[PDB]
Amino acid sequence: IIIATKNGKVRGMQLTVFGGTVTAFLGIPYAQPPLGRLRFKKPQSLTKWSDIWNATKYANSCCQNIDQSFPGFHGSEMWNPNTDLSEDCLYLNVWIPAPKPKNATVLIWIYGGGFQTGTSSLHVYDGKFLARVERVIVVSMNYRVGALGFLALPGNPEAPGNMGLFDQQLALQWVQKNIAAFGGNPKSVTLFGESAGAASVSLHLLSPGSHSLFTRAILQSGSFNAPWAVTSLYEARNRTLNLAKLTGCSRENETEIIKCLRNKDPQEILLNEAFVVPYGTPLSVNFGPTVDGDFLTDMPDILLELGQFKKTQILVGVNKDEGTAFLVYGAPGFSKDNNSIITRKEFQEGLKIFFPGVSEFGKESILFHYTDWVDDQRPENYREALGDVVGDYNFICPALEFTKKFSEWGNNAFFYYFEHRSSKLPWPEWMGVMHGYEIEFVFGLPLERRDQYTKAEEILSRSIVKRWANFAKYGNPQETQNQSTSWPVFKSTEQKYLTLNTESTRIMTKLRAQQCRFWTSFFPKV
Ligand SMILES: *[C@@H]1O[C@H](CO[C@@H]2O[C@@H](C)[C@@H](O)[C@@H](O)[C@@H]2O)[C@@H](O[C@@H]2O[C@H](CO)[C@@H](O[C@@H]3O[C@H](CO)[C@@H](O)[C@H](O)[C@@H]3O)[C@H](O)[C@H]2NC(C)=O)[C@H](O)[C@H]1NC(C)=O
Ligand SMILES: *[C@@H]1O[C@H](CO[C@@H]2O[C@@H](C)[C@@H](O)[C@@H](O)[C@@H]2O)[C@@H](O[C@@H]2O[C@H](CO)[C@@H](O[C@@H]3O[C@H](CO)[C@@H](O)[C@H](O)[C@@H]3O)[C@H](O)[C@H]2NC(C)=O)[C@H](O)[C@H]1NC(C)=O
Ligand SMILES: *[C@@H]1O[C@H](CO[C@@H]2O[C@@H](C)[C@@H](O)[C@@H](O)[C@@H]2O)[C@@H](O[C@@H]2O[C@H](CO)[C@@H](O)[C@H](O)[C@H]2NC(C)=O)[C@H](O)[C@H]1NC(C)=O
Ligand SMILES: CN(C)CCNc1cc(-c2ccncc2)c(-c2cccc3ccccc23)nn1
Ligand SMILES: *[C@@H]1O[C@H](CO[C@@H]2O[C@@H](C)[C@@H](O)[C@@H](O)[C@@H]2O)[C@@H](O)[C@H](O)[C@H]1NC(C)=O
Ligand SMILES: *[C@@H]1O[C@H](CO)[C@@H](O)[C@H](O)[C@H]1NC(C)=O
Ligand SMILES: *[C@@H]1O[C@H](CO)[C@@H](O)[C@H](O)[C@H]1NC(C)=O
Repeated sequence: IIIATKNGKVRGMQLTVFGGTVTAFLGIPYAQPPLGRLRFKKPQSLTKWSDIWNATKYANSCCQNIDQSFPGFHGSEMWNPNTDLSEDCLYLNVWIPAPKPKNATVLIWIYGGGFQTGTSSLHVYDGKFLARVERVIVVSMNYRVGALGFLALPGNPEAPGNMGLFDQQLALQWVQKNIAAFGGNPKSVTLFGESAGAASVSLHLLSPGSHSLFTRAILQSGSFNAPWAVTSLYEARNRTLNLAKLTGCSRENETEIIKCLRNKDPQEILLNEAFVVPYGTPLSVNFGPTVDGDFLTDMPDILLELGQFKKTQILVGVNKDEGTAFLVYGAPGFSKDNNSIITRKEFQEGLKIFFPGVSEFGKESILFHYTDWVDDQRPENYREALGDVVGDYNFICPALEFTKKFSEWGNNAFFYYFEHRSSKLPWPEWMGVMHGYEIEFVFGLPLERRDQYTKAEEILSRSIVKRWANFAKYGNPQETQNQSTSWPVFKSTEQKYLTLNTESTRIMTKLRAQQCRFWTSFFPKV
C-alpha cells in the first residue's frame, strides 16, 4: 500500500474498522523541522526524499506545557500529548477509506488547546471512523503552539508571529498538492476544528492566502472573535520582551533577542511562558494569533464587520456548559470532587479570577446581569452562575456573534447547540456537557459498541457523523433518510439553531439572547 506524493513515496498501514478496512498514514512530514536557526520562523518547504517514508505511527507532538493539575485523572489527561514532545513536530495524518476512494470529500481537523497545547495524535481525534463510516478522507496536522509557534516581534521575519497558523496553512497546501493521489478531491475540503482549532478555522476564513485551500468550514466551540483568541500587538510585544527578560535574552537589537532565544533549550522557554502576563486566567492564551500583516492583514473584528472573508457555508455551534471546565482550575470553592456549591462571596471572588484586569464596576455588572434568580433559595445559584458567565463570555456569545455577522453577507450558516452529557464523561455531574466533549461524538467514537457507550449515544453519533459529512460533501448538514429533524439555516433575523441530544432534536430561536446582549453590546464598553 505505497502512495507517491510530490515529495516521495510514503507507506501506510492497514486497519480493520467495523468489519471493513481503513488505510492510515500516520505522521507524514509537511515542512522542514523548525529547528536550529528555523525556530520561530515560518515553516520552510520540504525537500524531496528518494526512499519510502513509513507513515505507520503518529509523529512527535510539538513542545508544550502539560496540564498537571489533576494527575492520574483521565478527564484532564485524555487531553495531554500522547507522543514525544519535540520541536521536530510538523507532521500530519491521512485516513483514506479502503478500497481507495475516487474523488472523496476531505475533512481537515485542527485541534484546540488555547493555542498553547494540543496534538492530532489524541484518541478522540482518530479519523478512521469517519473514513470507514462516511467514506471521507480525514486529515489532521500538528502545528506549533505557545511561544514556539506564536511568539511575535511584529515585522521581524525571525519572529513574525502566527507561525502555528502558517504551519496549518502549509498543511492545507500539502492536501492541495497531494490529496488527489490518495483518492481525495482538493476541490471538496472542509476545515473543522474545536476551541482554538475553531478559532484557527475562522481565521483561515479571513486570511487571503487560505482562501483557495479549502471549500467550507465547521467551527466547534470557538471563533477568532472570542476574547482569548487574538493577542494584541501591544501585549504580544510586552509578552515577547518579558520572555526575554525572564531568560536574560534582553538585548536592544530586536534581531539579537531572537537569536538569543534560539540558543535556549526548548524547556527553559516553556516554563517562562507562564509569567509573561502578570495576571493570568484559566483561559490565558499567553502566545496566540496576532495581527501580523502576513496571515492576518487587519484586526479581524473589522474584517468580519466589513465582509472581508471567504464566501462559503459554515457549520457553527457550542455546548451547553462551555465554561464549567475552567471553574476547577482556580475559582475558589470549586472542585471536581464535590458539588462546588459556592456562596455569594465565593462567586464574586471568582470574577476577580476570570476578569482580573477588569474595573470594580465591570465585575459589578456581571454580578448584576447573572444574579436575578427566579428562586433565591437554590444553593447551586452562584455555582451555575459562574459557569455560565465563563461559558457565555468566552464561547457562546462570540460564536453566535460570528454566525450573525458572517451570515449577513449571504452565506448559508448552520448553528447547533450540543446538550448531551457523555455517559462515559469522567468529570462530575455539576459540570454538565463540557467544553470539548462533543468531539467524541463528532468523530464517531460512540459507534464502537465495545467502548461502553449507550445505544442512544451510538444513534446520536450516527446522526451527527452523517450531518457533518453531508455538510462537508454538500454544504448542507441534513440527515435525509432516518426521518431526522431538518436543520434550518441561521438567518440573522430569526436566528434558528438545532439542538443535538439523545432524545428530541429540536428547532429553537435566538440562543442565550439576554445574556449575549450584555456580553456583545454592553460589556465591551467597560
Ligand atoms: C519501513 O517498513 C519496512 C516494512 O516493514 C513494515 O513496517 C514495519 C514498521 C513493521 O510493522 C513490519 O512488520 C512491516 O512489514 C521495513 O523493511 C524491513 O527492514 C528490515 C531491516 O533491515 C529487513 O530485514 C532484513 O531481512 C532479511 C531477513 O528476512 C535479511 O536479508 C537481512 O539481514 C535483514 O534482517 C526486513 O526484511 C524488512 N521487512 C519486514 C517485513 O520486516 C523498513 O526497514 C522500514 N523502515 C523504517 C522503519 O525506517
Ligand atoms: C469543595 O472542595 C473545595 C476544594 O477543597 C479541596 O478539595 C476538597 C474535595 C478537599 O479535599 C479539600 O481539603 C481540598 O482543599 C473546598 O474549598 C476549600 O474550602 C475550605 C473550607 O471552606 C477552605 O479552607 C479555608 O481557607 C482559608 C484560606 O486559606 C482560611 O479561611 C481557612 O484556614 C480555611 O482552611 C479552602 O480555602 C478551600 N480550598 C480551595 C483550594 O479552594 C470547598 O469548601 C468544598 N465545598 C463543598 C461545599 O463541598
Ligand atoms: C508589561 O510588562 C511589565 C514587565 O512584567 C514584569 O516582568 C516580567 C518579566 C514578568 O515576570 C511579569 O510578571 C512582571 O510583571 C509589567 O510590569 C510589572 O507590573 C506589575 C503589575 O502590573 C508589577 O507588580 C511589577 O513589579 C512590574 N515589573 C516591572 C519589571 O516593571 C507591566 O505590568 C506590563 N504592563 C503594561 C501595562 O504594559
Ligand atoms: C480544546 N480541547 C483541548 C478541549 C479540552 N480542554 C481544554 C482545557 C484547557 C485548559 C487546560 C489547563 N488549564 C486551563 C484550561 C484549555 C485552554 C488552555 C489554555 C488557554 C485556553 C484559552 C481559551 C480556551 C481554552 C484554553 N483548552 N481546552
Ligand atoms: C473530481 O471532481 C471534480 C469536480 O469537483 C466537483 O466540484 C467541487 C466544487 C465539489 O463540490 C465536488 O464534490 C464536485 O465533484 C472534477 O472537475 C475532476 O475532474 C474530478 N476528478 C476525478 C479524478 O474524479
Ligand atoms: C542586528 O543584528 C543582525 C545580525 O548581525 C544584523 O543583521 C542586523 O542588521 C542588526 N540590526 C541592528 C539594527 O542593529
Ligand atoms: C438509519 O437506521 C438504520 C437502521 O438500523 C441504521 O443502520 C443506519 O445507520 C441509520 N443511519 C443514520 C444516519 O442514522
